[PDB]
Amino acid sequence: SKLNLEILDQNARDVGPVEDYAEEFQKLDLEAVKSDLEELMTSSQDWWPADYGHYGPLFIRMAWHSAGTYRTADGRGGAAGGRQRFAPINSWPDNANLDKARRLLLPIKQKYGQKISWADLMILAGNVAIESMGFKTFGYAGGREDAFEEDKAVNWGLIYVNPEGPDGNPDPEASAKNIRQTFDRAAMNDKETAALIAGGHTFGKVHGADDPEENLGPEPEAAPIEQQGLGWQMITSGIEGPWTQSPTEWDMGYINNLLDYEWEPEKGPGGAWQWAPKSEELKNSVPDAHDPDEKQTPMMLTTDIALKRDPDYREVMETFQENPMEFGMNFAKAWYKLTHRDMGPPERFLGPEVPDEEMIWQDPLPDADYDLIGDEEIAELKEEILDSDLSVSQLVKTAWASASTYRDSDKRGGANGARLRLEPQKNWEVNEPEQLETVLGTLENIQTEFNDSRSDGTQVSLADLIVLGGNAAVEQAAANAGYDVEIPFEPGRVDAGPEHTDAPSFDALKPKVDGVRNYIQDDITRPAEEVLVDNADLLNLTASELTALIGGMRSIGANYQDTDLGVFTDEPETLTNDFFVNLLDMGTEWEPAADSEHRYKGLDRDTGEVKWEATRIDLIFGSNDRLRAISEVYGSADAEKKLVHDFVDTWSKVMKLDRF
Amino acid sequence: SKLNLEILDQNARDVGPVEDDYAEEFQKLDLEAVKSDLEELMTSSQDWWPADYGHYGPLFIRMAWHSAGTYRTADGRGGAAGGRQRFAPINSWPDNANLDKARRLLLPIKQKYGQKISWADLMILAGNVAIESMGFKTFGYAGGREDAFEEDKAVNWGSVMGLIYVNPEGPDGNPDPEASAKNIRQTFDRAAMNDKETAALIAGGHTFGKVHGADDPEENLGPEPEAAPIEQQGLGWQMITSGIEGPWTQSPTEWDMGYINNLLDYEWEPEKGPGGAWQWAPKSEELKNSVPDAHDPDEKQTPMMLTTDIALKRDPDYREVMETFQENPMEFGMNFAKAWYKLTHRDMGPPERFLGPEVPDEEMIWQDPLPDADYDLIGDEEIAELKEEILDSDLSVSQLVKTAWASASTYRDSDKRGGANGARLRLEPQKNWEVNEPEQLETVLGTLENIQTEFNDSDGTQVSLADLIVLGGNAAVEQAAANAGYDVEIPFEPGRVDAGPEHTDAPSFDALKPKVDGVRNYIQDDITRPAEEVLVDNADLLNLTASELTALIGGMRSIGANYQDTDLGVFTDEPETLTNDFFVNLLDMGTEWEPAADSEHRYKGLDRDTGEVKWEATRIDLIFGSNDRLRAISEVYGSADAEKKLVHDFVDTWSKVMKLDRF
Ligand code: HEM
Ligand code: HEM
Repeated sequence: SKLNLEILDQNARDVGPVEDYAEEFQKLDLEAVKSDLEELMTSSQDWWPADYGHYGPLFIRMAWHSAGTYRTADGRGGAAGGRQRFAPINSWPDNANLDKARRLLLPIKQKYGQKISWADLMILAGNVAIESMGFKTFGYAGGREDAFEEDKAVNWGLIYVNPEGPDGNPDPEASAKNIRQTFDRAAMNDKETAALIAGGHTFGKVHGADDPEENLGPEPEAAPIEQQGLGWQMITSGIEGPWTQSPTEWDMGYINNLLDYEWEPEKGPGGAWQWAPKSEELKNSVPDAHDPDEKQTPMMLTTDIALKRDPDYREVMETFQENPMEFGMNFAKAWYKLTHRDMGPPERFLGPEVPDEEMIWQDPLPDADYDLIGDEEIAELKEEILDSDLSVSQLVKTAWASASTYRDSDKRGGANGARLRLEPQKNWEVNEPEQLETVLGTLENIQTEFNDSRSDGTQVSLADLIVLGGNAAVEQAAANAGYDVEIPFEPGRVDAGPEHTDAPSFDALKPKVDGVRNYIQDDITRPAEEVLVDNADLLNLTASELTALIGGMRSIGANYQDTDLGVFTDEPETLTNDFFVNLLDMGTEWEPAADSEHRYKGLDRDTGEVKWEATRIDLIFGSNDRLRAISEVYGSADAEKKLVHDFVDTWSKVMKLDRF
Repeated sequence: SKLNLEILDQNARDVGPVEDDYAEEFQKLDLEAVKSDLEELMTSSQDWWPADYGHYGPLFIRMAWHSAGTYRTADGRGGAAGGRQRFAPINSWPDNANLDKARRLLLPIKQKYGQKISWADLMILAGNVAIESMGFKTFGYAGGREDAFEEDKAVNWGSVMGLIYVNPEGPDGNPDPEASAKNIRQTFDRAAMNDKETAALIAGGHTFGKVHGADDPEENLGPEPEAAPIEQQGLGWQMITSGIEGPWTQSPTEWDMGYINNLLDYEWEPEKGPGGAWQWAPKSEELKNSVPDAHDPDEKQTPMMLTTDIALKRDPDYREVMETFQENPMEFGMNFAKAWYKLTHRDMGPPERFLGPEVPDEEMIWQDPLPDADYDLIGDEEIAELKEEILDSDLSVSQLVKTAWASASTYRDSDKRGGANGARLRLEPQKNWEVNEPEQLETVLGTLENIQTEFNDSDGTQVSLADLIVLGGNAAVEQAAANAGYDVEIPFEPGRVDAGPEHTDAPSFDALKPKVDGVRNYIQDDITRPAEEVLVDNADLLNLTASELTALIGGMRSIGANYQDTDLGVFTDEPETLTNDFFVNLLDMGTEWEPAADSEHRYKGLDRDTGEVKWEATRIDLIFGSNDRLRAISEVYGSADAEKKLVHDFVDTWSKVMKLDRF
């Protein structure tokens, strides 16, 4: 049970041989990569013969699996850093043979080098595969910075479900429920699901030419060195056969065979259950994928049937079949979201194939119909935010609630936009609704008064003012300790309306733990310090920064319900290193509080009286070894100025996490 | 069995909130004022862990001795130069029980002076001070140990798991002194300690303190620090420590002949102690109650001996030594003064790294001292001059590169030993290592020594051989780069001197002899480890990332400086020409690899169509195309727009390695 500190470690450097990609990509002749991709598609390599002489259907699987592992909970997984290339995901059994898929794209990758990431490439192969099979995508954009290693944070072997039926049972009624929930926790809803599953299986076949548990070598990570990174030494799933009769053209095909004919539960030529027709008019309808003098009968899966059996999915399909323009429209649109969902907002969609239309899931931001504030206005605004009935605590705490939502996995959240004042942020437990309203109130009136007073068209947003009071507040506390710090500040944030906000999607940013505010929700099954570190990672913090941050915060005192937990000082709202001096002091001894979920009491070792209250968040800086080593530097007689500066650089950094 | 690259990752950044120099900050310490504070600490019993004999010294000594005891010659990791006793798993080794308390006790001194003394430097000074305030003078002290901020992820911990040295009860838990005796010698050997130094150290340690085992530790103690509830703030094992009870001497807080008189002059008997452990007790009732109780007036305890003690008495070799000691106090003091000093400084590297007022003027042989350059240094003019001269000679580029790697590759940042400043390459054992191919090397050292002689003979300026090995290679590489149409000028630091045999303890450099060098694609027929893993281990000792390793190996194969000049991994038809040709090739799928039948280390790379062998290789080469992280790195460099990058990266690694020992 030791803190997986390594994940924070990741944020102190970047591994790999690179000292911005956006700039490089901006130089790439996209059209030519799409060209060479077209080519590649019918350009069969002997070491892994192409099905029907078209690689596209495969490449679709390589794109779909690259993005399919996304999760809204943490914005992790997905295809943003091209992490399909690395263990353990690269050896998921659901990703069998997809080593070859990525290998075909190596010449290309090699030709363009730094101008296209594996990341942007894999999704482009997906696009091109499709475009040149009768369809046409709703758009494409690059911008996916290539990662150089696994995601050490993820707590994960399948993209969604078992294709045989849950637990390996051909019970389609039942598999649906598994489909229904994966896709939910994926963000797709009933209609987006069937579009993608059907859009998807209108192409290619399955591969179960013989049983895998006996015909397939180690998966990439256990394979012998000589296999140069490939593995599973034609078989992938264990299930054999195509869906459509035209496995390489966009069309009703799947929705046709699925809905017109009836299907029986059979055992395939690789052991796993599949389905075939009781109907005999599809028998040898499809050309063999390889032998040109050969025919093959279509198959379906439990997973496919479950579309046709679930009350709801079934109707989505009837619609689609009774109307194919809608089939396309939905599937065009779902594909684009499935593949781009985790790249953040418009500012980060690059290239000349980005739609002109902006998607709700980009959590887009309006424009500044005014001239930005200048330094003269800045000091002016900063004086007046301190002159208000608002304390340090209050401003800090607000400035944190506005910025703390930024997560780096999907680039969602942040202070810019000021979505804190909106649903569902203005009404989060941890945000203290009635308290939050006050602060918002008070700052709105500064905007009001600031703007009205201008005879030059300059304006300030609330989103700026939230952060600005925050910086101001933090400067005040540092002046209350004898230091003279000026934080760097960036005007330009804007205020987003509800209309351009998908409120229910923002629920996934709800912190079940918040270290700066010593907030710990009742439920939590993980230990607090675990989720602390995990979040610490969404903000891209190193152990050291997480350490100064929380430590300096406790000197200032900005807690949920204004409690005194970890507030090991008797001069709150003064910025010092008292947290560490007192946490490190052996004069004081710690013990759990009885009849209390999160609380501990710090007693005088002698007297045996109460001296401090705290929680695991505060105490962890004193228990785990590495964190302590950091605490000990900060506690030291001369660490104080250093902790202030370190606090400042930290806070100021988080303030700006989403200034993409 | 996934290659553990995590060890190389640590070499990219440094964790901790310390901006990237400790030395200029140590030169700011008032060593005498800290020693004052430590003095007083010796006798200020805190209630959470009240001093034995009302003097902490002994706890402190065993804390410093454990900080330093974990030191390995084989690879130079462990030791007390990072202070790493402070982090898991080490601080939770059962052998380190209650040293949580000892360390904790130094916290306020640490906090008082802060950045001006590492935990590492401090834990050793606490031992030097404990020892002096009990009537013994130390040989000297030196600061300069950089504090670390996490464990050494490189070390493989495996005479037992988490025992500094041996089982204090005896081998496999039997009270067999003679058997213990051998296990003392072995472990102590693989520590660079001999019979005298071992005897001295064990005998002057146990001159102080006691072994606490009031009850059985199996279930009277809580979990070790790592498994302890959070409220304990990093203490653990909630008086019992090792489970063995008693002091060794009648004045456990004074330096005297007490251990050796007690051990040598009386008969001891094995028995099971209060804590369930094997200890020995004396037959004669003269020693009964001759010792005050650790915490009392009105009571006396009887001395004990451990089995590991009885061992210096039973083995005839330690016995010879022990007897010498008893008979000459002064002799046994010095051996102990010098064994202690060497023990706690051995891994700080050469003499320039030892800082402070109490560094002895004498330098020991195990410091690997470097003579002084008693002559003027080479200037930009003579550098370039001599460079041409080298390039003039009939030495190939694979000669100048290979030699110069041979010279610098022996540095290991774990204990600061090795490197190419001293041309120890030309001295024993180095010029006789197989991997260096002696006869071949000797040719190269022939030419360079003549250039050396030519230049010196022909204003009091001079050039070390050690400088020329490096200068050679730097121009070697400059050329391989000019062959690919790159003009890159390697920076060169003149200065390195030539160590003699009188500055080199030859048998101790065996510990630097590579098993599986990768720049030269060398791999001994011994290794149990798969070769790539040792590759990574060695890399770590050069302080390389996954990237810098990859940059280096790859640019290397385009130059072909292989042991025995084989072809293995040399994927280019333009040898001695520095290019991304390793990766372009290696990555091409037109080639297909498989093992070379009936060969140990060898692989065939084939045309996938003809079956015609296109190249040969080892796991060294092939790993940069199998492992998922390294393959990602080789893809960048094999990209069509990234030759110039590799070239400079390879240079930049090359230059960093040549200079590693430049302290
Ligand atoms: C519950 C959801 C899904 C399940 C259980 C599922 C299951 C499977 C399985 C087991 C394979 C076999 C791979 C093989 O043996 O060759 C397969 C192939 C395939 N899947 Fe899915 N799939 C799902 C959703 C999707 C989606 C969302 C897409 C993309 C829009 C997609 C596209 C494809 C394609 C094109 C192939 C055939 C690849 C080829 O022709 O070689 N599938 N599917
Ligand atoms: C063969 C190697 C050695 C063994 C097996 C050994 C064994 C032990 C054991 C079992 C303890 C009991 C710890 C406890 O229960 O509190 C102990 C204590 C101690 N050891 Fe060692 N020792 C060895 C060598 C050394 C050396 C080389 C030194 C210093 C040079 C040293 C210094 C000490 C001191 C001072 C104590 C007592 C500390 C105190 O009284 O608080 N030992 N030793």
